[PDB]
Amino acid sequence: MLIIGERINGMFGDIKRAIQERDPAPVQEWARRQEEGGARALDLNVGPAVQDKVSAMEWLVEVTQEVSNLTLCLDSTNIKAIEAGLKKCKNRAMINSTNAEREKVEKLFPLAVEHGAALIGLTMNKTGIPKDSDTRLAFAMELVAAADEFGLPMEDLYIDPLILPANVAQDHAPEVLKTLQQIKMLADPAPKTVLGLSAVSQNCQNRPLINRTFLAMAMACGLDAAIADACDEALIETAATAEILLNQTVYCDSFVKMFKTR
Amino acid sequence: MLIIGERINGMFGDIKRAIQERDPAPVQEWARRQEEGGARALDLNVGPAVQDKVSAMEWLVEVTQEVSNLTLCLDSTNIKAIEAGLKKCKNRAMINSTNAEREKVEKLFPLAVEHGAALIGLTMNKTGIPKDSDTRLAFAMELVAAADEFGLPMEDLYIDPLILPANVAQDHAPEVLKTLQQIKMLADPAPKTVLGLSAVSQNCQNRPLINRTFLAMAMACGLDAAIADACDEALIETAATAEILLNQTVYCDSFVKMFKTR
Ligand SMILES: CN1c2c(nc(N)[nH]c2=O)NC[C@@H]1CNc1ccc(C(=O)N[C@@H](CCC(=O)O)C(=O)O)cc1
Ligand SMILES: CN1c2c(nc(N)[nH]c2=O)NC[C@@H]1CNc1ccc(C(=O)N[C@@H](CCC(=O)O)C(=O)O)cc1
Ligand SMILES: [Ca+2]
Ligand SMILES: [Ca+2]
Repeated sequence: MLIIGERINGMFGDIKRAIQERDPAPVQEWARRQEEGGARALDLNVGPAVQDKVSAMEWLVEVTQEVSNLTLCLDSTNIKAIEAGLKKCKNRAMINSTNAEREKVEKLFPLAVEHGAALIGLTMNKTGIPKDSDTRLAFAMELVAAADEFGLPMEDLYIDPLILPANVAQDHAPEVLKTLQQIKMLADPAPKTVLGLSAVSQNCQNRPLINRTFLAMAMACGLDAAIADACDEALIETAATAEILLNQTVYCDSFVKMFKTR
Repeated sequence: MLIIGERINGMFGDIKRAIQERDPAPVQEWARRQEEGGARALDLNVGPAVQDKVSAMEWLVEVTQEVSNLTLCLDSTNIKAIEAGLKKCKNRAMINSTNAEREKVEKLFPLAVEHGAALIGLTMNKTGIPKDSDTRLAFAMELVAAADEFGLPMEDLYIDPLILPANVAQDHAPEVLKTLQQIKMLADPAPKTVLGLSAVSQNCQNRPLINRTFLAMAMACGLDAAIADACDEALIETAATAEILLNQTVYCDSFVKMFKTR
């Protein structure tokens, strides 16, 4: 399980201000803390508030790699900002993301290959986020074929079925688990899977509990990565424990510690 | 998710003495505590220490139903003990258990049917516990066929893949999840599944964490019931959260309390 730190996101007040005032301190501190928690990748989202998003992404990249060697997950719907971020990246990167829309596929897949970066693909297109697992799977397969079409190693493709809040979109959770399981059954080399975990508990009571529980469930269905709260110790425990229960990581009494220091 | 209180088991020192001394207090207290925790079924195991296991099982049934209306899960390898127990039960019972051995099947399935009781079936026989999910599933299918043969409603059949410690039999864990998953399919009306959860963390560190992490993972694979620590609040939280994430129970802010007071 690859935990992709979610905190460096412009939606958060302290990050929005840091980006605006170009104050590296807050961002660099969240990079450190998240890595200390066990994250091995860092999601970098400038947010919708900042004016120049291209320049902002570049900045987030430069200030972050100054204090971290972790993989940078460039999170933005602005492809120009993504490209700009990649050109500044000193370490392996992740593109977050592309969807099944053909127009975006032919821009992001080649872009991912050009930079040897990982690519996150959402199971959806202009038509919207499908509920039924069969439809989500269909989009996933289109992404799979795309990885082969453009020469992207299947292992660098992370398919995201898009989890939603369990209190107002509850019927989506099981459809997500089913999609992940179907994707897990694909032949070698099979693609990977990811999820913006925290969305499952939006507006719910005891979000950490919901987050933990779903992470464990998702991992049982093949989940390989999760953009989530790397500073949530209980969550990190689950990640570590889940790997053990899937026999992905050999057991030892300090399995939690080993996960955070590997 | 049906939590079957595991605590009234002769292997525990206090229960062993209570049975040997015929002191109802310890047993009745544990019965009430487990129900309050959220259990809706109580496992009753006289343990190996007591000499007369048939009258010990009758006693457990007597002192327990005296204070509890909960379904009683008669846990014994001695069929005479199970029979004597069933005859003492005033409420519907559960039989734990029968394995896939034909000789055992033709005695227990008819016994469960006669008493209108639930029956637990272990995916194993005289050759032992199969590690590979293929063989676990093979025995699971025999049990399903036997239920049809003897007239046991498929919903009263709980198949147990038999989980083992994650520190010495770690490769069994993923096989158990796969088996549960394949069982979840088969054909409607599909049978139910159960597990002696606590075995997964035996002799491990951070046992509660390992238990609840696996419970969640198991539930995503269709687990229906679990013999476990109904007095472990964190375990109960996981069960309640898992039902929500599978859309088996409608979300509401106090879903945990609702699960417990259900
Ligand atoms: C849509 N999510 C997502 C993605 N990328 C992919 N590939 N998939 C996804 O599902 N990128 C962004 C987001 C994941 N990150 C996050 C980050 C924070 C919160 C969150 O819980 N935010 C708080 C904000 C609190 C504040 O404003 O101070 C919230 O309550 O909404 C959720 C998901
Ligand atoms: C084999 N388990 C089991 C079953 N029935 C079915 N169908 N399936 C199962 O896996 N019945 C009994 C047991 C379930 N109950 C339990 C009860 C206690 C512990 C446990 O953790 N015991 C302690 C011993 C504590 C003491 O002796 O004081 C241990 O660490 O071993 C595990 C499972
Ligand atoms: Ca996987
Ligand atoms: Ca089931």
